[PDB]
Amino acid sequence: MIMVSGCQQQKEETPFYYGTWDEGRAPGPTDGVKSATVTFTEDEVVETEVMEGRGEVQLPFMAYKVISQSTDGSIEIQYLGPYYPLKSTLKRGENGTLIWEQNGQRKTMTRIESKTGREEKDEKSKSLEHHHHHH
Repeated sequence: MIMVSGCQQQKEETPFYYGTWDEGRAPGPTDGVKSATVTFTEDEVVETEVMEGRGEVQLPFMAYKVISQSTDGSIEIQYLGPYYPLKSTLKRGENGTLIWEQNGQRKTMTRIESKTGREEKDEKSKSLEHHHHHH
């Protein structure tokens, strides 16, 4: 018998960075939210942190521009807003993850399974905050 080979290529776009990623590490102080998820939108990035008693809370969306890009390898982007001059690096990871590098820190993000062919709208919440989950 034989194993039927086949690979082809997708003409439909598949951006490896697009989606929702889990930053579900260990929590911190009052401003150290239990978990976080990052949502990548069209030209804006939306951060979400899951707060005890509040649930998922979406932060003010940050605009980004693509400086350099690959079809599937690494991506170089720069933010817009109060934190615009600091660019970030993105790379593909193992299993199906995204490697987010910022400030010299290397973060491995896992992709959550959602929007699998279903409209999922963002939420808008204005929070007066200075929360900083950090190492």
